[PDB]
Amino acid sequence: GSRPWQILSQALGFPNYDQELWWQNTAETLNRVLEQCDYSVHLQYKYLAFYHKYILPSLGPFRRPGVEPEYISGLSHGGHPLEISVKIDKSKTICRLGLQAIGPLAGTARDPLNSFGDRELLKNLATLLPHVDLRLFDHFNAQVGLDRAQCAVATTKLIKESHNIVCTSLDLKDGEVIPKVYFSTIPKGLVTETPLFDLTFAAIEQMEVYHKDAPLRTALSSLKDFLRPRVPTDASITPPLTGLIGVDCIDPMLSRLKVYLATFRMDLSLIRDYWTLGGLLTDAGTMKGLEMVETLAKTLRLPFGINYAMKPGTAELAPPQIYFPLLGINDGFIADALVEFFQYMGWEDQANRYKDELKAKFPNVDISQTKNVHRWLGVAYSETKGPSMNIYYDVVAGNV
Amino acid sequence: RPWQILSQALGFPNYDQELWWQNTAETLNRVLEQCDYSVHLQYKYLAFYHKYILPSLGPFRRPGVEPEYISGLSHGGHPLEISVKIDKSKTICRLGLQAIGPLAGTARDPLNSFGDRELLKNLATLLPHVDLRLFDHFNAQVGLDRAQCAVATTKLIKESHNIVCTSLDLKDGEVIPKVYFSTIPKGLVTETPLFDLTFAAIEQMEVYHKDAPLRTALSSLKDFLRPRVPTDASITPPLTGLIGVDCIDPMLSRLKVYLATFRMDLSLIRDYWTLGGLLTDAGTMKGLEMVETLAKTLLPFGINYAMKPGTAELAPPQIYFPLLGINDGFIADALVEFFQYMGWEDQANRYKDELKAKFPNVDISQTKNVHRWLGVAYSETKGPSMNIYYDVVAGNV
Amino acid sequence: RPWQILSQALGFPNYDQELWWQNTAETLNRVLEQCDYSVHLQYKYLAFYHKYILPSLGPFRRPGVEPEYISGLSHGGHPLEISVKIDKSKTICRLGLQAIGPLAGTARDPLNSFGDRELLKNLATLLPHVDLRLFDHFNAQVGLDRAQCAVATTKLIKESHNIVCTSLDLKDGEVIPKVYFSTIPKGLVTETPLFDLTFAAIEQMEVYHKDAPLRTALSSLKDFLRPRVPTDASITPPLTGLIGVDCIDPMLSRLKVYLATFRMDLSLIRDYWTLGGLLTDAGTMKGLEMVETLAKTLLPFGINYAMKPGTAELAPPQIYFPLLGINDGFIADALVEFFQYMGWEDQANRYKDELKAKFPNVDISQTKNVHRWLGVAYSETKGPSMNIYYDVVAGNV
Amino acid sequence: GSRPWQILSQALGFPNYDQELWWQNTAETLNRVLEQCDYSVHLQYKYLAFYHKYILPSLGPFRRPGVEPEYISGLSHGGHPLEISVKIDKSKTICRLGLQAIGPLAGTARDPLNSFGDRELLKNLATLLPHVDLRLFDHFNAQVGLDRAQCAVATTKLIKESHNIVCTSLDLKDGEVIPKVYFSTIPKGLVTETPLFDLTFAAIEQMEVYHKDAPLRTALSSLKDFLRPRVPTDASITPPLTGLIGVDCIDPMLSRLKVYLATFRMDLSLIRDYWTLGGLLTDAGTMKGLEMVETLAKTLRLPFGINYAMKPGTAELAPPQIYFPLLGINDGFIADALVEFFQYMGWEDQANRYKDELKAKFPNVDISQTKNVHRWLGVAYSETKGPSMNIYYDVVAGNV
Ligand SMILES: O=c1c(-c2ccc(O)cc2)coc2cc(O)cc(O)c12
Ligand SMILES: O=c1c(-c2ccc(O)cc2)coc2cc(O)cc(O)c12
Ligand SMILES: CC(C)=CCSP(=O)(O)OP(=O)(O)O
Ligand SMILES: CC(C)=CCSP(=O)(O)OP(=O)(O)O
Ligand SMILES: CC(C)=CCSP(=O)(O)OP(=O)(O)O
Ligand SMILES: CC(C)=CCSP(=O)(O)OP(=O)(O)O
Repeated sequence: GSRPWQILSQALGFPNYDQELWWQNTAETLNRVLEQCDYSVHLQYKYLAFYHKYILPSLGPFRRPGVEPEYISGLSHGGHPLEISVKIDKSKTICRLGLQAIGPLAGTARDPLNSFGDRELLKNLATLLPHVDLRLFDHFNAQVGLDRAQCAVATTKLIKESHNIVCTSLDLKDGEVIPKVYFSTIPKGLVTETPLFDLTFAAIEQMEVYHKDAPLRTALSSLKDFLRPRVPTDASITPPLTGLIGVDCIDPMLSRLKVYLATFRMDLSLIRDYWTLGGLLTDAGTMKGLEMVETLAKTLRLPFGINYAMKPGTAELAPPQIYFPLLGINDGFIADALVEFFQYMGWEDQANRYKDELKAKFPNVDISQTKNVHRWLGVAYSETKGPSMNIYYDVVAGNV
Repeated sequence: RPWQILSQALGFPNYDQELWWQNTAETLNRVLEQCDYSVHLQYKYLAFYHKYILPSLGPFRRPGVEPEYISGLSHGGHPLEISVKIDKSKTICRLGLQAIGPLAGTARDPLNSFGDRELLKNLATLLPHVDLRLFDHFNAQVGLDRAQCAVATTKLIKESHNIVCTSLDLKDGEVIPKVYFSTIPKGLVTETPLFDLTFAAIEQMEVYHKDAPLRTALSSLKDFLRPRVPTDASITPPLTGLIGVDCIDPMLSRLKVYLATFRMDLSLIRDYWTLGGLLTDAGTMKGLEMVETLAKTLLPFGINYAMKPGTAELAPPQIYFPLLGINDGFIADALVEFFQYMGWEDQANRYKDELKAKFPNVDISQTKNVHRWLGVAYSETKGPSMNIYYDVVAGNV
Repeated sequence: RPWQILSQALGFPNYDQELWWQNTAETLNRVLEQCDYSVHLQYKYLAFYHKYILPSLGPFRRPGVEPEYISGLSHGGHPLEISVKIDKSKTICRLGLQAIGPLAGTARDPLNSFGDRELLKNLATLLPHVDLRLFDHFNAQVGLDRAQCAVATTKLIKESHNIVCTSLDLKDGEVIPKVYFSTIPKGLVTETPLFDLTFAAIEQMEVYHKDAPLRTALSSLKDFLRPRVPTDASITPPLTGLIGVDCIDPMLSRLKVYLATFRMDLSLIRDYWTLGGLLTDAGTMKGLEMVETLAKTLLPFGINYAMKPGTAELAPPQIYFPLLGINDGFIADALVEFFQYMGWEDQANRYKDELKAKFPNVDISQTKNVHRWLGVAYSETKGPSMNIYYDVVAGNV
Repeated sequence: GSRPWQILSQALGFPNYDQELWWQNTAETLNRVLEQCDYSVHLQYKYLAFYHKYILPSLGPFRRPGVEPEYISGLSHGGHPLEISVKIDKSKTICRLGLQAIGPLAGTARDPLNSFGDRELLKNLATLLPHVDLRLFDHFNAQVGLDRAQCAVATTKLIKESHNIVCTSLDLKDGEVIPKVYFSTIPKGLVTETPLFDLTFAAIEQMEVYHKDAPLRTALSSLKDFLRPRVPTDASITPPLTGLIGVDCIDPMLSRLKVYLATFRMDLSLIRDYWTLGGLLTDAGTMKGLEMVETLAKTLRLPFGINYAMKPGTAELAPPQIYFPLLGINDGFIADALVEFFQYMGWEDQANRYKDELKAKFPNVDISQTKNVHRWLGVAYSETKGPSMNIYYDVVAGNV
């Protein structure tokens, strides 16, 4: 074999069998994705070599028949802590990895919520890459992380696939790796009996960048005003709820702060509410995006996601990105739906390639028979940037 | 003896680790013996030191092997001190170190930003009561990105290329970690006043927002400190140079603000000790007499103001006197005197022979590096205590 | 207690290591206590077990986690046994294991060819008197390449996918390693007779070429064995199934040739014990009485013929009786009787209560897996001894 | 930078600073060598990725001003345990790595002769590559390796750069890695007070393959007859001497057994003696090779090497390969000499490229000013194969 994923297997081997299995169920797909997004051969090697060295050991054991890990991830259908996404727009497609870095004691008494692995991987990325910044990670780990006794209590109140506090994504963009993290607010909520809204914004308002950026303060103030009468005021875990805080692991003054809502109910009137922030936003751009999202929902179990991204130095809220949950829906149907949507958008080249490229991404499964390979679809509209489509795959479900 | 047994049972992953052991483990075991730790605790702490501390210490600086990272914790550049905390009843052993990352002091890690947290992570899975939330809070507020670390290394001596240090109290039968964060790099690189960036980091703590007594304590301390430390960006000691916390539940953790200064005379002892005349009670004045006597009987001076959630009132600080450059035999004789003055006759009688036995490779009458620091304190609750910091490597080479 | 102290001081790198400790360390500490090892040696051996053995043991097989490699050393597939060597004066503790490589039992390492030597390498830098030359000699003569290992796995049960095993004697205050190499895989894959490949490997040893007495001993043994083991390639027990050496200076090392057989009756005990009537002295006959009595009082049977450089004459072998399937309480009562017969009254009186205390989680009256083997020997020099092999995991779950 | 050596630095980083330094002083050169030998981009990645993972940690500390390792190698001028060679013939050029795998206690009381590192690396290569075989390694480690007390004595009788028992080469051929090892006989000789000839052949005659291969026995018998009256009969370490035994780490029945002589004296009458084995070989091929070697020596401190390679199933001895030592001779001169020799051989393409490619291999040093970059030149003639030129470089001396 002389494709990059094969050459790297040959050159590098595996320290253990779980890493081997992770490679044999993910790396071909990942190489295919990078080829399909028009990454040069040299970036295909860069990213696959990076994946081998940094990501495979972070993925822990490979859950399979007869071997049941101590730690079960909610990132995927089979309990594997891995997802692969593509972000599609007019001009280009970029690849992103999503995971949870599993510590060697994760899911046991010494580490019940897998509290250490993601920071360890980030520290290793910090000596690898000059632009990686840990300050926001550490701030939120301080504010929503829990001690061992509190993690043990959280595990009594959570199903096994939700024994987590954090997760990591890595954008493979511009020849670089750009890490981002998401912290769950649910375990602190449950353990402290504090409303999720309160502990989320209490955490955000202690950021150093919040204390010296009036615009971010103003934008956050606008978001709280929208969310306060929509999310619970009490301590309950009920929808819509503020379930994740996201940061970029870069200079705090440039990092996007994200507040992620989780909810089960969605219709056209809820879309509009979320997208326009209950009529706060009315410009042409906003309204053009709304139409797009509506059209997507017509064309097409996990909660929906609504993610409000805010950047220091911007006072006004933008529309959120909306996450459609696709678990349990047929992957052939979804592919047909995505083609239709791409036609609607005028992205005729994406439309013509989507199906073929999908089958080629997952050559060991019949896509037309699966319902768990497409797991999420995010849709976004931007200023100074256009419309975007994020497609999240359960790469392992696409391989076994 | 336990240090020898563990060496036989465990060996060493590499030669630097072996040299570290050979230059410190015998001394540690002696200290632990002298302090009346049981044999099972001597094993406990020495096994712990082997597995967790040895790899954290980096290379062992020695003739012909100049490491990339040089520590200001000792005279030879070694990132280790062993200290004792003495009161009348008992003596407690403590380790002070800098956990050295494998790229420390090179362009990928100019200020050794990662090794202490790595060590602390291993402790959090070892020990049930270790809590990293205050670490992570202050690492967020005074940590720097790579480019900023690189700038700071151009404006600071080799021995000050650090942001954090770790201490481990070998108390009761537990390991109790604490950490200090240095404010200087961030202040240098941001050209922010140390006073402002210190108190900003603290005012953003979760516990500060939760606890009215802590807030009251800190406003008295800012009042006291504001006029005495610089208002602009410079490094003009006296200055707020470190922030210390305990790696415990944030609500129990002491918060420590350390001033560094190069001037101490009777006027300034009085001023630091009493918070400018704020504290006038007999307990305070008894501690002041102590400190005055100590200074009569005998690196910047240190003043450490410590506060706890729950308590609105400030207490006298701990004062640190550097001992570098002063004969170690004179120091011992002076401490015997001072111990006699306190009425700690048993500590007076054993101090000098037990010291010689800690450092059998050296002549304490001819050395000037072995006692590096002395800290002195008085609390209403616990009473008087004295902290003696040894350059264990200098006491073994 | 030392096993608890070391757990507190060291923790665990991973959960499998923790489960190994939790299922074996308490028992080990008990054995070491019962054998009158000092506390400092209990620490020595337990610290060693933590650092060197735990990572060598691989995953801990348990419900829902089926490892890729399954060991024939115990009933649950765990690659560990603890054994005692009892004589009248004293009792010695020994560990038996298979060091599991991280790809063991998969296509990149089908017969676990590498983990034991890796462990042995770590011991050679730990311990001054460890010598790997006989290891390397027999690993050269009976080891296999990847493709051959893969063929052997198609012709052998899961529990026999191994070429080597390691034992560690906790003797005096030292760790003394020995290893056994299995001849079956090479014989299966090469379709060579076990007898020929066994004696070929041995005749190529450096020490064999150097030492005329060893050569004399071995020709008597080949004479004895040639007619009793197969001449063609088959696996027809009785067969020369293992070669054992000590990891010491080749000139001191015992060379052991182990027969495995499924038939033992009074005729065959006599034949194996006396080397077909070759050994007729009173010492031999006294040992035979012992073995006959043992077998009256109470997996293949084992016969281990041991030879030393320097000695021309063969000695009676050690005979191994498997105990799998027999009540552990009956076994204890039978051993008490047999100990009384030997006049080891002190061992008779304490054997059963000390056993229950080794394995407090089990009822020995209801178990059949805990005693796995019994070995018995008699030497002119050292006298009678008995080796009892426990499935420590089975005694703890 | 988008060359493979740069991309891999970017993707992989370094676990420690010595590995970083090894990379910054070797990897560019190694990439250049692979490019120059017409290795595809995919093999350039395969080998550089292999080098990063397996070789960099094996190389120990990077000896440099202010940092003096405990273990000093004789493989190179600066004490670095690394060499890079090219084997040149009519049709092709292949790259080879030579090293000593340094253990973490090498050169101290627990490991005075660096006795463990090379086997550890080989075991890791054995799970990486299906064709790697450890049986011959283990045989010779058994026969010429020493216990710790014996290694400590050896170190009292050897200069610091000769505190070794073994070294490893890795041929980067046909898209694979083919390991070979060389065991020194000197430490066992010194410690046991045994003649080097005796302990060399005693070791060889105990090989399992020797016991079942009459041809190898016959060929060895012919070599002993040649060497017996030429090398010492006593225990002295004097020339010519049998100083290394070499094996290939492959199926024993296919591995070439090598006996390496070290000597300081060489002239045309000694060349002929070694090459023809004192007149044992007289065929046309032999005599044509002799002429080549003579011509090379005319065109042009370490000992010369003479390496007799024997394969199971061949009864007759072939001519040895002859190693010319080049340390201390000007590297510009050597380059001019090699061009002349290549012209003589009719290898006009090699002749025209040699100088330019050399400067391009070592872009941070002026080659015309150095005398330690070319360290050895081996010359060989074969049956079923032709003439060969092996050029060994002190890559670190070419970089600092
Ligand atoms: O996967 C989960 C689960 C979940 C629910 C049922 C399952 O069987 C497994 C996971 C719950 O909350 C989430 C919330 C999210 O934002 C994303 C998720 O993937 C999950
Ligand atoms: O490098 C050495 C040295 C040696 C001699 C003097 C030095 O300063 C360094 C190495 C001696 O024997 C060899 C013998 C060899 O076959 C190859 C070598 O590279 C060496
Ligand atoms: C954790 C989940 C399910 C979604 C967040 S992705 P995301 O952070 O990458 O959002 P972007 O597409 O980067 O804007
Ligand atoms: C010189 C340094 C790093 C710190 C002084 S704080 P300390 O912890 O050593 O003193 P206490 O333990 O709090 O008594
Ligand atoms: C069942 C196995 C692997 C070996 C029997 S040999 P042994 O070493 O355990 O017996 P001795 O120690 O030599 O008395
Ligand atoms: C160790 C030394 C100096 C030379 C031997 S190389 P070598 O084994 O690679 O010989 P080949 O060119 O492979 O035939």
